[PDB]
Amino acid sequence: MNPYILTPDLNGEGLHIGIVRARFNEEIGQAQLQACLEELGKLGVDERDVMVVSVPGALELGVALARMAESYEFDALIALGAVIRGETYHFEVVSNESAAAISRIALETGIPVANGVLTVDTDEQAQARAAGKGADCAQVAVEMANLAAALE
Amino acid sequence: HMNPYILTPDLNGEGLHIGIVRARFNEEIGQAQLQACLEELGKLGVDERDVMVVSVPGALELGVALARMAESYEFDALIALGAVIRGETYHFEVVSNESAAAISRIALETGIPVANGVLTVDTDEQAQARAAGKGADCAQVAVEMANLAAALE
Amino acid sequence: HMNPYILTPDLNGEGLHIGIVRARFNEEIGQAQLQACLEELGKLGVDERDVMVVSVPGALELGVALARMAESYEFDALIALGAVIRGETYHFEVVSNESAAAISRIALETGIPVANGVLTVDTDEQAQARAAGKGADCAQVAVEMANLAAALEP
Amino acid sequence: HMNPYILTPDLNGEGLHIGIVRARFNEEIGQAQLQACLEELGKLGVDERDVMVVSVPGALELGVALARMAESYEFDALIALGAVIRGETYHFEVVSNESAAAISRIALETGIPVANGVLTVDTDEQAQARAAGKGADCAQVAVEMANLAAALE
Amino acid sequence: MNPYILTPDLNGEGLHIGIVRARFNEEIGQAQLQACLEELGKLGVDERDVMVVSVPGALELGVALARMAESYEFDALIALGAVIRGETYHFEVVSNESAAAISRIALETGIPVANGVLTVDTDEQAQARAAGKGADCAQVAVEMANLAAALEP
Amino acid sequence: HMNPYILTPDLNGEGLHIGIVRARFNEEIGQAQLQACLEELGKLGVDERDVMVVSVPGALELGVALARMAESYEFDALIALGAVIRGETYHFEVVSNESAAAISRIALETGIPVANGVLTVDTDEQAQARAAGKGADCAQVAVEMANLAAALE
Amino acid sequence: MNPYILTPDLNGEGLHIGIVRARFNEEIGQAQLQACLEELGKLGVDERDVMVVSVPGALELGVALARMAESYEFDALIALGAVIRGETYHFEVVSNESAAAISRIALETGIPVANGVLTVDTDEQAQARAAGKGADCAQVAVEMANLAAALEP
Amino acid sequence: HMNPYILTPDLNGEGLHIGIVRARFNEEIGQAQLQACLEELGKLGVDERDVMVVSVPGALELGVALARMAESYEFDALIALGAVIRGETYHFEVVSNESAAAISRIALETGIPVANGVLTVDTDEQAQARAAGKGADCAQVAVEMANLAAALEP
Amino acid sequence: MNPYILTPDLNGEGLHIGIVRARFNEEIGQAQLQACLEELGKLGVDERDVMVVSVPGALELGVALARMAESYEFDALIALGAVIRGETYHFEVVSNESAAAISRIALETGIPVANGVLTVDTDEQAQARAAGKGADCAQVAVEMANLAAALE
Amino acid sequence: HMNPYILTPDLNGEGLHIGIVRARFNEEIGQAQLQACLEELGKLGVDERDVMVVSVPGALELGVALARMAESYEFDALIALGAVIRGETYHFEVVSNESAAAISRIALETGIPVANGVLTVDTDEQAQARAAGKGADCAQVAVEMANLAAALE
Ligand SMILES: O=Nc1c(NC[C@H](O)[C@H](O)[C@H](O)CO)[nH]c(=O)[nH]c1=O
Ligand SMILES: O=Nc1c(NC[C@H](O)[C@H](O)[C@H](O)CO)[nH]c(=O)[nH]c1=O
Ligand SMILES: O=Nc1c(NC[C@H](O)[C@H](O)[C@H](O)CO)[nH]c(=O)[nH]c1=O
Ligand SMILES: O=Nc1c(NC[C@H](O)[C@H](O)[C@H](O)CO)[nH]c(=O)[nH]c1=O
Ligand SMILES: O=Nc1c(NC[C@H](O)[C@H](O)[C@H](O)CO)[nH]c(=O)[nH]c1=O
Ligand SMILES: O=Nc1c(NC[C@H](O)[C@H](O)[C@H](O)CO)[nH]c(=O)[nH]c1=O
Ligand SMILES: O=Nc1c(NC[C@H](O)[C@H](O)[C@H](O)CO)[nH]c(=O)[nH]c1=O
Ligand SMILES: O=Nc1c(NC[C@H](O)[C@H](O)[C@H](O)CO)[nH]c(=O)[nH]c1=O
Ligand SMILES: O=Nc1c(NC[C@H](O)[C@H](O)[C@H](O)CO)[nH]c(=O)[nH]c1=O
Ligand SMILES: O=Nc1c(NC[C@H](O)[C@H](O)[C@H](O)CO)[nH]c(=O)[nH]c1=O
Ligand SMILES: [Cl-]
Ligand SMILES: [Cl-]
Ligand SMILES: [Cl-]
Ligand SMILES: [Cl-]
Ligand SMILES: [Cl-]
Ligand SMILES: [Cl-]
Ligand SMILES: [Cl-]
Ligand SMILES: [Cl-]
Ligand SMILES: [Cl-]
Ligand SMILES: [Cl-]
Ligand SMILES: [Cl-]
Ligand SMILES: [Cl-]
Ligand SMILES: [Cl-]
Ligand SMILES: [Cl-]
Ligand SMILES: [Cl-]
Ligand SMILES: [Cl-]
Ligand SMILES: [Cl-]
Ligand SMILES: [Cl-]
Ligand SMILES: [Cl-]
Ligand SMILES: [Cl-]
Ligand SMILES: [Cl-]
Ligand SMILES: [Cl-]
Ligand SMILES: [Cl-]
Ligand SMILES: [Cl-]
Ligand SMILES: [Cl-]
Ligand SMILES: [Cl-]
Ligand SMILES: [Cl-]
Ligand SMILES: [Cl-]
Ligand SMILES: [Cl-]
Ligand SMILES: [Cl-]
Ligand SMILES: [Cl-]
Ligand SMILES: [Cl-]
Ligand SMILES: [Cl-]
Ligand SMILES: [Cl-]
Ligand SMILES: [Cl-]
Ligand SMILES: [Cl-]
Repeated sequence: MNPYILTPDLNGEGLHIGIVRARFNEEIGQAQLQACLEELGKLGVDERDVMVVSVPGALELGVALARMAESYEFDALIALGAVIRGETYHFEVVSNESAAAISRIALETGIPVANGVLTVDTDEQAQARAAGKGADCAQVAVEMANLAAALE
Repeated sequence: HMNPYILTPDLNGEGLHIGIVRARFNEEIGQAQLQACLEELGKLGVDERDVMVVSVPGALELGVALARMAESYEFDALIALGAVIRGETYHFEVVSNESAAAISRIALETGIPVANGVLTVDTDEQAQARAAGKGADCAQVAVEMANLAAALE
Repeated sequence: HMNPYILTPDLNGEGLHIGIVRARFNEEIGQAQLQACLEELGKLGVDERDVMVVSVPGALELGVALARMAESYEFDALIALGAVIRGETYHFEVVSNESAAAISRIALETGIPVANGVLTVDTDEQAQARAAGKGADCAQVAVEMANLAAALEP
Repeated sequence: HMNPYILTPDLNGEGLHIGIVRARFNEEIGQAQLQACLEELGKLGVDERDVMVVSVPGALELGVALARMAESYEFDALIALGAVIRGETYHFEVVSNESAAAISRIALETGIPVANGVLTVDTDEQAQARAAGKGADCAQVAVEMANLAAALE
Repeated sequence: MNPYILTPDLNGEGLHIGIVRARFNEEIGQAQLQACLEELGKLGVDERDVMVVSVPGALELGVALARMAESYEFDALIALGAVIRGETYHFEVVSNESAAAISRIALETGIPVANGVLTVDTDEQAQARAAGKGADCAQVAVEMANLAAALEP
Repeated sequence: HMNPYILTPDLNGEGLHIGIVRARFNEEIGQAQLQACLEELGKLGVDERDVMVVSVPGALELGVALARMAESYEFDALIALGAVIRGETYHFEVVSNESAAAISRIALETGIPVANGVLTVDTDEQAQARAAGKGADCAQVAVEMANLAAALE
Repeated sequence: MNPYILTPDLNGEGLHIGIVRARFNEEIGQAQLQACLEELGKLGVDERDVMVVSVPGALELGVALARMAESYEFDALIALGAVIRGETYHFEVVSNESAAAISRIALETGIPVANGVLTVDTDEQAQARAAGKGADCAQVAVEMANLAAALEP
Repeated sequence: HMNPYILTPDLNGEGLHIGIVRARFNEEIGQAQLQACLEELGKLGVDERDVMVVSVPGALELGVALARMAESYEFDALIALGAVIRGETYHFEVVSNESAAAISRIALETGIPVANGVLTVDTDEQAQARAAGKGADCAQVAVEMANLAAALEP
Repeated sequence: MNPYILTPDLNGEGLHIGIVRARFNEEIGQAQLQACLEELGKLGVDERDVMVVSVPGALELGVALARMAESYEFDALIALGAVIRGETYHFEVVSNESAAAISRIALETGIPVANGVLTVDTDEQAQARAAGKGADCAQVAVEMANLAAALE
Repeated sequence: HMNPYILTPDLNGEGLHIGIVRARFNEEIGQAQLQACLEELGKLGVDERDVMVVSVPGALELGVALARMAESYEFDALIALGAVIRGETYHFEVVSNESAAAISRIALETGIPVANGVLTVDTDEQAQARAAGKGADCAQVAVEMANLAAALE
């Protein structure tokens, strides 16, 4: 059985990307954004075609991402930030709701939203993953933007 | 090097209209949160004539109250205050989960940012230690996100 | 000094119409909750001719019953009663989670406040210790939130 | 004392139309549930010519099947049967959670009561001990909630 | 009691199937896809009626499956991939959200979506389940496509 | 192939001296265990005049009583009976852990085998289902290990 | 089968009891001690044969009980106090170590030690159990002192 | 560069005397473990005339049996076999913890190495997947540690 | 019923106290020791009668405390330090074993050992508790030293 | 101000004799630990002619080996190296707990300090990240505690 397999497309030329960065544990999101923007340029995304906004924390990602997607000016969005466990169930609540809103936005608007929100126990874990997750989200935004076009 | 447009955060509260719903379970906690919240709003330049404060019995009632205030579209941003403090039963998880989920749902479905200032902690001492800080935080979240929602409309 | 408008809570039940859905699983518990609830509503000034009480097998059936009562808009506020008591399986988590989630959803989507009086406890004794208190609590939540919904309605 | 109107439960199945979706994973369990369920329905007065039974591979497929049967509005109430038995992985939580959540969502959005008869247990023995009881329970739930939904319309 | 029992139908002739393969832990999804396609052919599905696309990870399944389903080019969909626990709560988040989106799409569009995303602690667990889960999802997609047809007015 | 000496288990109770300490917390359970235990001992050939039965308030008191009976060396093997049923607190873990650990320590330090028949369950129903079986099991364990300890001396 | 059954003996006349009361959450241990002493008197224990000492917390019970037991001035000992969960794993550590030491002392010295240390999540749980646990420990100390005598050559 | 004395592992079983205690709960598992164990010992050069095998009802009885065999000092090393498979209760934790603790204690207090081949798993399939491997592993542990105890004995 | 109740005695005059401080998360044990020594002086303990030693981490407390107790030069010992959860089960192992050894030493030698080893999830929790636990352990060492005398 | 005698840590390894037992399960990990450990010992001044290194199959075998080396009293301090990496079963807890407990018991009962360098981690990546550091740490622990044991003898 040899069906049609759509080959992934990582060509960023012409894409419009939005990025919302939660600033809680700011050093983490900044490292993610530096890696993220850098990778987007590598993929061919124009610097003039990227908007970056920031919010206080991960629970504010939903409302900001929702607007940018509902504008339909963007082929794909990226959510950045870090939830680091402290002393309370607040970690579970934030991790759960921020990810759930990122899922909901992509389903209801058709705009892919790369989920680059870390959910980790320690500062060191977030530092170890920051740059990697940032560049990954750049590749997710580009690829899924192109995949959404093929399916419209 | 990549130099895109970065929208600078705007913490100017002049002219903003804020609604606040305070869950009263563990009342000393929410009262401290509201005292810190109102004070910080003033520091940010929000007029006291432009702030409405209502209260509900507990965190599970935040959803229905916040839903009305948002759907009226009289408010640029909302704030939820309160404290879920673990006792002896899975009720702690249920309340923490559902109140936070409704705060999330309201912001997404109406476009009105809702700062989530409901604590979810194991002990009274944890709630006391975080009350004032979380109140002031919610002041800066409401103001900042109110401006961001306008800038993206 | 910042002094905003503070809407004062209103616990006057005169004229309110309240619906109550009582899950019958662990029936002794819900019956005790309902006895405390009705008594407190009367104390708050709710007319007994303005209270409707229905019952369902268990907490997972509360969603559909409450959903109908709210969508009729005959009620100013609703109350959910019952008890999920942990046994031997993850069924406890499932029931606790889903019944509370439906109570939340109904209030959000219809604007009708729904007091959540469904206990989620490990033992019969915990449910007995909490039954009457939670019942009266739900009475005060229904009255207060019914009035708050009025104050915020166009 | 306070004496309001108490709607007494009605377990008369005469004339009701019932749909049943049986998940077949751990087939011995769902089959045993269905035997108890159909028997109880008959005892309650439900006509066999007014009952439809379909089956799906597992509990995660219950949502889509139940969604159609409810949206057809040929049925006064539906019943979901099956068993999620913990193995070695978080897959147990995933299936338990989603199947139950979908059963909830269908009942809320269509008004058709859906009895949740999907067991969520750690061992085969737990499922066997609960099969027949849960089947008959779901029969009584479908009838009662079908009549209650009628009384509120 | 002998009611109407709709018999399962595993005839894939004429069915149109979409497959979204998450590539995180790529060896797993590849083994799932080989097993899946092989089983579909065994059931009589034409290769000219199957589309396969891939996404980086399980959190991208939602948006991809959503478009394919809303196009109504497909009688049923299949999600493949593997979430393997590492060091952080990210495992729970991904397992939870990917499964919830697969559930949501099937409910809101009526298109069955076979959930073939593994949620396991170790690579060895994923390797042991890969092929089996791929073929299972083939049988689920075919069966549910036929069940959806039987229930479409 | 490799064929070593395999000591075959010996379940002949003739002539053995058995001690039994019955914890009385959740008395219905331990009483039911003891009825099954004494019966099985008789079936195995143990003389009733060679069995001693004592009882203590709860599982945490088993250690000191069993310690004396073993240190007297009047008994070839001992049996501990009782039931720890989870309630509302970490007390369940504490009792389960210490009673079992003491049963282990006594057998190691004195050489007298101690059958552990203390259930550690979440619910009364679990204890009831396991009572008789665990009683007879402990009877077979006492006899077998008594004979094995003799064979090694 | 009718074996020799040593009947429990709750006659406290002539028994010598030592009591070590941990003072952390002092209200709890005080209520336990009032209930405990009252019950001992009811059982016939002379007040001139009871010694009560106190330590700061449950981790100091071990060394105090150890000395009193090794003196062999006491027929049985009683440990009172309460570990109430706060914000950290310290709760498990204290509950675990205090109970393990109470177990170890009784095994190594032969002196029964009633474990009356509560291990609970909340102050309310400790208050609800305090008096009951105090009286229970009285009955355990008396009964086990008599049982130890019956088993002493 | 630091080069100390490294004692090389010694897997020669010639002349060793091995004892094996097999818990029979979930009997198919322990039987499979023992088949793999005996086979590997033979491969390592252990004489079958120098191996003793006894069995106990369950893992909680391993302590007392192993204790006697070690205290006799007829054995250079011992092996514990069996499987604790989680069911419905905390009994799984208790048995897993106590059987391993006794295996540790016996080796520490007597100097006789005791290979721990008691599985502690959630499902029958996990135990089947691990049975033979763990059996052969325990054979190599018994031989190797028997020789290491000799190299460190006065 | 009015039995003999031994009244607690917090008079430190003449007592000999040993202190073993685990240095992992050093700032914590130092704050504990500053509060601890200060309280001992308040209770009447001679500065010339206190020995303070330190070990790398909490798992080394057992062997050091064991020697000092087996010398029988000390009326009571104090263990200080902090186990702060990171990313692994190492937290449970260290918390469990360090506390278990502190219990074992006191039982087998008769020398009370105040357990001042924190077992917490975050640096902030340890900072909040350091001084309190230090002074508490001083009062535990004094009181239990005096209690051991009455029972010899 | 209180100025007592503070014994200064002594990290001078000249003349010390160290034994090392390396568990070989996940061999790459223990090998890296030993490479870092030996190097740091040299930095501290320990003669290579005064170090013995042996290896065992896994962490559960560390106890019996370490016990001999300590009881010979040829060594001023010991070091245990290895890695317990969680897989699919409660075996991870058992091994982590028992090996650490034996390392503790040996040091207490023989007086020979034993640095515990056995990792207990969820993933291979965690073990790799900590190997070299933990090896060097154990070098400084062995040296420092060897000197402390002498100073207190
Ligand atoms: O608390 N920890 C975190 C956090 N809290 C703030 C939260 O997102 C929100 O801003 C407030 O609740 C106000 O709405 N936000 C994060 O992004 N990461 C964390 O680790
Ligand atoms: O119970 N604990 C809490 C709580 N329970 C009440 C609940 O929110 C609701 O008011 C009732 O169930 C009635 O609907 N509400 C809180 O805000 N914090 C708590 O800590
Ligand atoms: O099982 N325990 C409980 C329970 N089970 C039944 C469930 O709510 C429902 O009736 C069935 O799933 C049928 O749909 N219902 C409760 O209210 N409390 C419990 O403690
Ligand atoms: O795995 N265990 C179970 C299960 N898995 C299959 C799942 O429901 C679904 O059919 C597949 O993911 C395909 O979409 N389904 C059950 O009903 N019970 C179980 O115990
Ligand atoms: O990290 N582990 C996994 C994972 N992470 C990536 C995630 O799904 C998503 O693609 C990114 O967050 C970008 O949005 N995705 C998986 O499918 N399986 C895993 O095991
Ligand atoms: O509490 N639950 C239980 C229990 N508590 C009492 C305990 O064993 C002891 O008797 C007291 O602490 C007095 O020393 N004892 C049991 O055998 N089973 C239980 O389920
Ligand atoms: O912290 N909580 C508790 C506690 N801490 C003190 C501890 O027992 C000990 O006295 C000190 O660590 C000094 O050695 N002691 C208790 O009896 N109950 C608690 O609930
Ligand atoms: O129950 N499960 C198991 C078990 N129970 C019996 C126990 O070891 C002992 O025989 C009795 O307590 C009698 O003393 N024994 C095992 O080896 N594996 C199990 O999985
Ligand atoms: O790792 N975390 C901690 C820790 N690790 C080191 C350990 O005590 C010991 O020194 C080594 O295992 C070497 O023997 N020690 C602490 O006192 N607190 C911690 O939080
Ligand atoms: O299984 N995982 C591990 C392990 N198992 C083997 C065990 O220590 C012992 O050798 C056998 O049970 C035989 O006695 N040993 C380790 O050092 N690390 C692991 O991660
Ligand atoms: Cl790619
Ligand atoms: Cl926090
Ligand atoms: Cl990484
Ligand atoms: Cl800012
Ligand atoms: Cl509570
Ligand atoms: Cl809304
Ligand atoms: Cl939206
Ligand atoms: Cl803080
Ligand atoms: Cl009020
Ligand atoms: Cl159950
Ligand atoms: Cl209460
Ligand atoms: Cl009925
Ligand atoms: Cl599984
Ligand atoms: Cl929704
Ligand atoms: Cl609805
Ligand atoms: Cl049952
Ligand atoms: Cl089939
Ligand atoms: Cl729907
Ligand atoms: Cl047999
Ligand atoms: Cl309890
Ligand atoms: Cl011991
Ligand atoms: Cl021994
Ligand atoms: Cl059973
Ligand atoms: Cl009695
Ligand atoms: Cl003993
Ligand atoms: Cl080898
Ligand atoms: Cl079980
Ligand atoms: Cl394997
Ligand atoms: Cl005091
Ligand atoms: Cl760590
Ligand atoms: Cl504090
Ligand atoms: Cl140093
Ligand atoms: Cl494993
Ligand atoms: Cl030893
Ligand atoms: Cl010692
Ligand atoms: Cl690190």
